[PDB]
Amino acid sequence: SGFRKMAFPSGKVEGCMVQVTCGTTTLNGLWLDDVVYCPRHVICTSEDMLNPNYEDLLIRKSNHNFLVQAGNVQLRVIGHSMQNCVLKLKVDTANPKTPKYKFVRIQPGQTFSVLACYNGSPSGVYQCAMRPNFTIKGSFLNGSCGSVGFNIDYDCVSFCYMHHMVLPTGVHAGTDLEGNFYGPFVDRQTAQAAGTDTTITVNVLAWLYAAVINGDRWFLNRFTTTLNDFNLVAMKYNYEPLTQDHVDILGPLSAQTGIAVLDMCASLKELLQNGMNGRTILGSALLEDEFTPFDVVRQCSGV
Amino acid sequence: FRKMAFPSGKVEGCMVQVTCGTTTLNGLWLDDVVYCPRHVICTSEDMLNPNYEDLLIRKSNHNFLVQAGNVQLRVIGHSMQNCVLKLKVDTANPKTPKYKFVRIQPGQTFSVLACYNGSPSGVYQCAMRPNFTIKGSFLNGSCGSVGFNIDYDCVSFCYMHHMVLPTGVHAGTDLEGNFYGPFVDRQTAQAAGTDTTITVNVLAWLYAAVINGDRWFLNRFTTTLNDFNLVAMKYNYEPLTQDHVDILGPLSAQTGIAVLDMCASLKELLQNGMNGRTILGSALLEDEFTPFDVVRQCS
Ligand SMILES: *[C@@](O)(CO)[C@H](C[C@@H]1CCNC1=O)NC(=O)[C@H](CC(C)C)NC(=O)c1cc2c(OC)cccc2[nH]1
Ligand SMILES: *[C@@](O)(CO)[C@H](C[C@@H]1CCNC1=O)NC(=O)[C@H](CC(C)C)NC(=O)c1cc2c(OC)cccc2[nH]1
Repeated sequence: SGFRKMAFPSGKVEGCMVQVTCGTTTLNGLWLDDVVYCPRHVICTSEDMLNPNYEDLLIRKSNHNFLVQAGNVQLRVIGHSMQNCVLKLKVDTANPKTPKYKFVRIQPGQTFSVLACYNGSPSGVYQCAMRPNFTIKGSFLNGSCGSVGFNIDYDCVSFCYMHHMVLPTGVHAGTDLEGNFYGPFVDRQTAQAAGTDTTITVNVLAWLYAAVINGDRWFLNRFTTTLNDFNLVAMKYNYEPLTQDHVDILGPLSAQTGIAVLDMCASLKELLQNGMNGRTILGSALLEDEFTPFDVVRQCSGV
Repeated sequence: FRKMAFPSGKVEGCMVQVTCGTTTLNGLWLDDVVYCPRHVICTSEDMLNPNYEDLLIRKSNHNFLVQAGNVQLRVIGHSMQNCVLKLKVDTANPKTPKYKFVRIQPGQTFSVLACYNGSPSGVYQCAMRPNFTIKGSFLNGSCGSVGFNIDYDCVSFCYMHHMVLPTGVHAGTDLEGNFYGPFVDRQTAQAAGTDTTITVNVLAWLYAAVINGDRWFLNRFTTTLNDFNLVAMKYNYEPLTQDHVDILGPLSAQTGIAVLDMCASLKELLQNGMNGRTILGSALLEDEFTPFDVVRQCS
């Protein structure tokens, strides 16, 4: 019963957050085994960040230039390398609370939990989606760099995001844990625009099914649509196309509710053309697109 | 603005499962006591119309299975406190945080750590409604999940889950076992009173809008607290208390907008509507962010 934007429990990640400081620059790092991972622009001064030659700036640093604090303990750095936009500090102590983990690069439209941290201290946890334009609508303040995004399956933490940048529009950009940005962004102190921000259609459909499972059907209709005719209307409204894989992925929700996927497409088509007429769905006045089909299935299966 | 939960790790380290017969739910292990909903002692048929004092008389310490994961914690004492059971166990939890038990007011927010079989599953922010329900997300097996706030290093537990209502909202107790609202722990359909909008939180939201430069709704008027409360009630808004006025103090100081001037602005929004305008990008006035949440997300 109910449907809420839900994050994974954050404790396995909290036990890995540390504080990294180089010069007057401080941000968060992720301590796994005997390595601390953090945004490489920590090595930068304020003047460097405008056009940093990172390889040039890094070679001029020594292991002792990096102060890593874990709680009240300082960890001694005994090596350091760079992998794209991520710095890897070898420390002489393995983190005893390292969980089972993997690094993965998430696909646009997928969700993950963010543990927002400041000065190496966890501050809040929330769910995000990787948008089609590879930005995320995060909540991050000064000092949040190095905060990470993750999913958990059984006991294994899959890290997928590390935070680097806020755009002029107030959305956020970052990298995977191999240091590659999501999107066309660069770790330099410049104002950057993203590509056009399309709506994650398969997710909107999942959330409509969640609304039905929770007792709201006001937006359904007796009509159907073909997949192509739906996509024509969806693209007109800057929605992503729905693929046959999306249709299949929605199967379990369609089975649970008895609403054919293309019948829900016809409902969404009507909502796009007519608007919501001051009504709300699951408490929202907008069509929500940051819950995946699996997000809905795991909260609403059996209800 | 977004709902943000507290990091959940300090609470995760306290979740256990408690079973009596085939009835299983979650409990909270702090020091050498495990707290859980007292209906764990019920068979399914017992929960239709339970006499808990009589049911408990028939239970002894050795009838309670407490597990941290798969590891059993031997129960060495038990007692009932309102609608919660307290099981003394022979092991003090080494992960016990600094904590307190608090009873919150409508409008206050908290994080819920939803758990199943003693295993944390998800975390999300909830607000206590004026009708003493929360809009949670809870499946079978979720009872005994807790809600909490974290202040510095101290976990303040405020909620333990017991009930879903026919409308699909949730009800529960504080950690002394006293329900929020008129609800009882019985297998029966129970109705919550009509709900109202949480005025103090809408005001916090309007302050948040002003902080971010969105201030078209500020008007030239003020009001008294009494006159405002009487108007607000005709729009299904809660009356403000003195505590509400006080907790708006910091946002009022930050923006320079007196609390009663902002109340007069809200009154105009209620009486005249939004005129197809938005506030913080929304035609809806948000009532699930407290003044603390607004400060916590702006700094
Ligand atoms: C990190 O904490 C820095 O360590 C920080 C996080 C942002 C602070 C405010 N909210 C955030 O998410 N990131 C930055 O400060 C980055 C630093 C880069 C990677 C060197 N820069 C930006 O976020 C950035 C710079 C500019 C800009 O310039 C000029 C103009 C407009 C936006 C903008 N963002
Ligand atoms: C706990 O897991 C029980 O241990 C369970 C939580 C609900 C299950 C599905 N989602 C939940 O939030 N709580 C219950 O099952 C309670 C048990 C009481 C305390 C003895 N029962 C209800 O919440 C319940 C019973 C009825 C009902 O009956 C008749 C009719 C309508 C609603 C309703 N809710």
